[PDB]
Amino acid sequence: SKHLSAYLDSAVANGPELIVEDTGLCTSFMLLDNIPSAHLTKELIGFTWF
Amino acid sequence: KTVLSRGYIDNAQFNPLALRSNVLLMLLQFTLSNLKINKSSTFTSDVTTI
Amino acid sequence: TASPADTNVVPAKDAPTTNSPPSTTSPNQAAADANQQQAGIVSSQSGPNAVGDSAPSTSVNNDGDIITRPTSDSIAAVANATKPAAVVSDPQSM
RNA sequence: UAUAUAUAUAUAUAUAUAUAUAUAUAUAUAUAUAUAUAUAUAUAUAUAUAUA
RNA sequence: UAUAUAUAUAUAUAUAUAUAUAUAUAUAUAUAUAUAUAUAUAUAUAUAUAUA
Repeated sequence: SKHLSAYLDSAVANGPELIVEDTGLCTSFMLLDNIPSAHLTKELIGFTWF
Repeated sequence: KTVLSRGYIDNAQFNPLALRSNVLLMLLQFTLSNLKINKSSTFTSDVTTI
Repeated sequence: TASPADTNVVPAKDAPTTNSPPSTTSPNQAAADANQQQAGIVSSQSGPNAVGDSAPSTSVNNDGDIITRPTSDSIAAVANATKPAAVVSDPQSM
């Protein structure tokens, strides 16, 4: 676009942006907690390895 | 408020009479927003339990 | 040599009505004249071809009416002309 | 006819200046919206004074 | 109870100031394109001078 010098009421055609790619997750709906929890006791922590 | 709403509608109202068109355009934007290619990423081998 | 400006020529945006002057009298004839003059043609060389022609103009509505502002504003204007008060104060209200 | 010099015109290149258009940034002005402050007007409440 | 005046608070309207957002105009800077002018170089044409 350093030059777009079309004569009179015209324009210089450009190619549409076709190649667009994504590497995340193919989704558009999200899961969320609308209301926070009450912060209960855990009663179990996690895995142990040795 | 995509169309037929700018100028008169309140900031907190929607016009029921224009609902279909507004929904229609909203879905269209939703459709266009996802037009992209599902690229492949790298991979790792899992060794975690099951 | 291979100048893109001479190869990628396409109509610009808002091409069909861009030159239309803002008026209410005879928008289509006026727009047609503006196009003719804009294109570099002079009336003395176009001859009889310049007299009856008409072209689309922004001052003309799609319905075929003379408009002076964007149609949304016209919709907004009529809408705003009718807005009864939501909460009123009268002595007998329970 | 040939050579050399000078002038003028035309073409091409480079530099400089000016104008116009487009893009980007900054500033100012005007309009519209929202927030905050001050002033003025109107209404309501409370206090005080005066009149009935 | 009512009226008037003064003070304070609250609401609404108008004006002014400041901040933020959006639009339009103008100015300045930078980049790109086009036009015009001037200078320099090269080529071609014409005129003039000198030599053969």
